[PDB]
Amino acid sequence: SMQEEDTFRELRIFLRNVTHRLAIDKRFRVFTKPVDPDEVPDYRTVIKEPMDLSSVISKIDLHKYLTVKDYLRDIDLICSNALEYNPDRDPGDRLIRHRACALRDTAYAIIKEELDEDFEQLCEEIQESR
Repeated sequence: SMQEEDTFRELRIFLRNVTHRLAIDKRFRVFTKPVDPDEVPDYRTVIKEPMDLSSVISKIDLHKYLTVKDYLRDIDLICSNALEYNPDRDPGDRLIRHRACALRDTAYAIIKEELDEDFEQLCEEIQESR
């Protein structure tokens, strides 16, 4: 349907705008790019599914998100990976964990404020029809 394609275009516009807000926030700079495997060689041994905001943007543009919940699962993963990899008492680890939690809380708060519930339901019903 043209109506269905329009819906997913509106979704991608919305997700890009949310992700941009997160990516320009100074607190979340550490989450904007993939962890560099030459810099942190053990990261991909600990973290099975890396995720970062540049990868999220690429997924939006490659039509990988058909619902808001699918997007939020990747926000969850950015947060959970950070908590898993940086668990220690050290202030540097505590700072990363605080920022990871703030990233997730901020994303959910933006979506709660701005997402029309019938729009997400429509995205879900289209997704479930294909």
